[PDB]
Amino acid sequence: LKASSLRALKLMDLSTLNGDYTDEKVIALCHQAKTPVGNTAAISIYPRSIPIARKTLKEQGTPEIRIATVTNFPHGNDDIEIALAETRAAIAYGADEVDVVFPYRALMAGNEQVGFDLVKACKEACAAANVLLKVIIESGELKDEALIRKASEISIKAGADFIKTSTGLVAVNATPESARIMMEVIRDMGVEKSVGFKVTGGARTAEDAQKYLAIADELFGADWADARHYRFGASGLLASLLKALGH
Repeated sequence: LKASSLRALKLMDLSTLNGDYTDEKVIALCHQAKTPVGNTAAISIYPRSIPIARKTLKEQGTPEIRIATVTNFPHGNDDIEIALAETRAAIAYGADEVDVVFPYRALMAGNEQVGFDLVKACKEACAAANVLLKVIIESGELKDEALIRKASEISIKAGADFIKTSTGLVAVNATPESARIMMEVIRDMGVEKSVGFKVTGGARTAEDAQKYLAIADELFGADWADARHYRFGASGLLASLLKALGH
């Protein structure tokens, strides 16, 4: 459990504990991402915090901690022009990665096309700027397995570089079942090289983190879940991992 905890830590998109948004808490988050045993994969912050976070990470000598942010968030509304404007602003602020919320309510009402179009539009903006696009399908609101598969397939076909379970701001975030469903879609469509998976929530403990990673190890190589293909979107999980590692 020390190997999986160190592994999970190096795959963490770290965010602040109680959704704090101040400059100091963002600065502190940057310090928190440089752990005693290694750096998290990224930090997750709102777009306006990107310039100060980028300054902070460089000054601590950790340019490899990626800066991830969110757009169309957390609502997942179905207005493409708004999602696209927010994504272009996230890019312009300096994001390394943009997590866009899929219009899951529209999909639930039978409008698959707007989710395809919105993801495609944001992917094209991100790809031209060498920015990775994660797509939050909000599996905890879709609830139905076939809807989770559907949102995953649409996002992948539209160009998602990652599919991400959840915003973290609804009642149900990631579960082991939705994680398996989403990773099964990646396998069944044959896109394991181009599409990663991100669990947001769900994992509270080091033991949780181990179990989530084992699903990826079962479906793909034990080598598949590197930073390009696997992330934990978490906050309190970092403390549990560090304690498992003796810190």
